[PDB]
Amino acid sequence: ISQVEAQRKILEEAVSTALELASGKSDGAEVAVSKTTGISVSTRYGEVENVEFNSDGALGITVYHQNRKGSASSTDLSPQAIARTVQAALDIARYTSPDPCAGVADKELLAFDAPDLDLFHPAEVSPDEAIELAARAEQAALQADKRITNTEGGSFNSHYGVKVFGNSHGMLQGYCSTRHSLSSCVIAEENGDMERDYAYTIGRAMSDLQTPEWVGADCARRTLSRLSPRKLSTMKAPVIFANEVATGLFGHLVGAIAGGSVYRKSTFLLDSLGKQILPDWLTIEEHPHLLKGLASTPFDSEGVRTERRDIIKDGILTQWLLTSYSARKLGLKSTGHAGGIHNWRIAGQGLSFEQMLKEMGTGLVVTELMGQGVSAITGDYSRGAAGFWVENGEIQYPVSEITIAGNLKDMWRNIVTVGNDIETRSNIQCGSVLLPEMKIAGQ
Amino acid sequence: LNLVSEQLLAANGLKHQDLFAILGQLAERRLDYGDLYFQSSYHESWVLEDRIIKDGSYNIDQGVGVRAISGEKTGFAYADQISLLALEQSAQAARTIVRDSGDGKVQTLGAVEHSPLYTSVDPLQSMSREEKLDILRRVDKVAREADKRVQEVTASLSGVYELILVAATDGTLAADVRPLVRLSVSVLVEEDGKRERGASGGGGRFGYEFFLADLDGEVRADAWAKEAVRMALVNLSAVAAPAGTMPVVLGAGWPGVLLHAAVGHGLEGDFNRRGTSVFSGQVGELVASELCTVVDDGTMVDRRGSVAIDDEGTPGQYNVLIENGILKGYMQDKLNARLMGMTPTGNGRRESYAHLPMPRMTNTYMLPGKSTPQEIIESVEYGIYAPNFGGGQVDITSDKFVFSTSEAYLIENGKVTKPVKGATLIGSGIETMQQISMVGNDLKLDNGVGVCGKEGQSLPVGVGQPTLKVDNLTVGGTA
Amino acid sequence: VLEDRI
Ligand code: NA
Ligand code: NA
Ligand SMILES: [Zn+2]
Repeated sequence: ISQVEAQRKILEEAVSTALELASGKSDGAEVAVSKTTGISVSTRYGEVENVEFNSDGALGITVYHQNRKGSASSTDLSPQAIARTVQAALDIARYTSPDPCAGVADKELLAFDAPDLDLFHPAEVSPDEAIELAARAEQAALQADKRITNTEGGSFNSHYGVKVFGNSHGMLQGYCSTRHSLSSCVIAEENGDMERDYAYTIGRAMSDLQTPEWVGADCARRTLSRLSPRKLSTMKAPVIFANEVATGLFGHLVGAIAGGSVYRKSTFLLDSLGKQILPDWLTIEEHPHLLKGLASTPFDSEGVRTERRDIIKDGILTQWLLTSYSARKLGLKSTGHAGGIHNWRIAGQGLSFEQMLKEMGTGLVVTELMGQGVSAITGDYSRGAAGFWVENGEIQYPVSEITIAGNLKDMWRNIVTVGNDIETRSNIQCGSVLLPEMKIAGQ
Repeated sequence: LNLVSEQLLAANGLKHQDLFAILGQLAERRLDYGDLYFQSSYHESWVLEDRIIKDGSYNIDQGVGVRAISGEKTGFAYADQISLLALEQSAQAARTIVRDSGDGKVQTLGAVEHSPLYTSVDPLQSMSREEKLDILRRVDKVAREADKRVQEVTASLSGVYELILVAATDGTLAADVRPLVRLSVSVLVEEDGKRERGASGGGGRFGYEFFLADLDGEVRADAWAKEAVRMALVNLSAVAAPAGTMPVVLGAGWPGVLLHAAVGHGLEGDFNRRGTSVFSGQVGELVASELCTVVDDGTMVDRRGSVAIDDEGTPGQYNVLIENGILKGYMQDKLNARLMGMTPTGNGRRESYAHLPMPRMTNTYMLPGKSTPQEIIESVEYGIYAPNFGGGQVDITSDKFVFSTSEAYLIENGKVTKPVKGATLIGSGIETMQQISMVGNDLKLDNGVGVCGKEGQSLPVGVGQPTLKVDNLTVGGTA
Repeated sequence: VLEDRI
């Protein structure tokens, strides 16, 4: 707490120095600084493997003159280094072209008095204490079953951060945060076939984490479930996205409704504002000010206030996700989305995962996806998959070496239900999702 | 070495004897190895969009990274500055990996020569600012003139100038001066309310003058601007791809990223030392068709993927990994080479001073065979021709890879026919290599575009191959 | 994760 307070003072001063140096030679300027400190450790077969001490720092500035922009950055925060960085950005802005949508965020939208969201819960964890937590998690996994014949280790991370933002409208605000995580990953074998899986826990406070023994048990359960998979034959069938990949399915919406995509006409949802793109019972709630939230933030990367909004309400797309620049291109105002989204919440419609298997009856559950395979401009979707085949409402065997393909427009509009089995370790939080049909490629 | 030593050591108040002292602090503990890694870098970018020079940036970083190694174990600490105090603080944290005392016997520091693979001239200073921006302006003009359906063009120029120096307990003392430039082009086309995109570009380890040099009778930047438009128009016309298992003909160049995934990562020494790769213990076995010879080659003059020295000071090498189907060996760093009873190969790479090195690729490619590309296409009754790819992913434990096409066509009765939409291909790595039944006489490498990610560390790489045939592969279309 | 791209 004393180390972080010393860092915060240094960072606030660096921001103020950079803005004052820019002020006489520019119409506007934005400055961001950060410092992250902590430890990362790994184990192999319960013994220390790596011990890494982390210490990272950064200053960036953007300046504006005659609507021309220029940017520069440095990891050195000495007064002379800051002076050189400011001069470099000013020099660039002599040669870029006037662009009226560029500039500091609107004064009326800035978080001059930003809220305290309680993101900072420090722990004094020694390297040896960190190693023992990783070793306990890995050991619990390795001891679960004799088919576990190799390992990719235990891992523990604990870090604290400080961020300060300022601009030429007179905003200067900063906040501190912490993140701790514990994981393990092991390898099982059956008849020459090797499979690997992992488990983890994450939170802002150490006392929010699952035990090392819970992590190893979950790791082993997941890994053993993958053994002896089948490659399905080519077919059309219903598909459940298990909770852990259902969050990514909604995640593709972010790029499709980003202002940057909209003004460039590079999204398949260009003509969908105010239209029903999802089932009429589905609402996606954004909550940027949740205390301790994994993706909570008191202001965006341009200093703009963040707000409670229903991005989707009863299936209808209510707004774009805008920054200062994209808002100006569209004749609108920033929505506080510079740097991304800030905690999405989608409620379940009453069924457990088991009840969802029974409703589907026969079909595919996907638990892991690989590759890119999503077109921003058309919505076309084609990704590699692993999971389980389901028949008579029961899991029959694992599957792999298959793809699932369709189009996001059709997939989102025709969702059957969303489960109560909510994944709670991510930015976007939802349960498992049932779709009526996708094309499965295989044998 | 003398030039880099003056910039990284002398200018920061450091001498050769300070290196002795800090290596000695590490060697107070029972270690197999320790090293000091020094780096400075300068990055610039310029972006054209909406017919104007929209943006520019200038980014600086510098620092030192210090490792202490005992068998399987590494202690590591680093700082965003180069100074004696930063070295002492980093060494004293790193060495805590082992408590036991060592004998203190380090090897005397001593540099040796290596072959030069690229210029030491700074690309950021060697061309004027207006000449750089004229490259982007020309790309904009040529793309828009190529077809009336072109509505948007984004063109970017990027440059890096990097100095590195490494000193180790085994006596290694070495330095590199590393330039890297890149031109990227993206276009949007529109017709009757339908829109699609296309992209081109490349570069390597040299100045920006490369982009104004000749490519087959035209200025290189013009050729690439036209290629992004061609790509976008193919995509605009493309129909649904078929679904299922069928023959696939892969084009020369960047489609070599599938080799990089299906076998390259599988032959990195860290996975094989631990026993987690499907290729572990298989040296001397048939892991691919007898038509296949695959190399990793760090020695290629001027290439994006090359390494005059790697980040541990080992000069780049031509390494034969698979020869006529038979597995010959693995790519190494110093740690994994020792543990496997093998030798360094020139594959010890790190993203920066703030990251650990590990075994990593350089330029990975398949040698040419006897078939013509025409003969390969003519051999397929029904399948896909894929001359260009985007990106993808591999799981080396289960031996599964997944890559997405960026330009693809049906083959019907031995002829290329309809363009088809982007599809993801999936298969097993070893099974796929055993299914390669024809290898073309037309080897090329990518234009200088490759990025490889492993353990969160991104590196510049190259890939290549001739045209080749995979007899059965799963195609993730909808039709 | 092992990811490769242009
Ligand atoms: Na001013
Ligand atoms: Na040589
Ligand atoms: Zn790679």
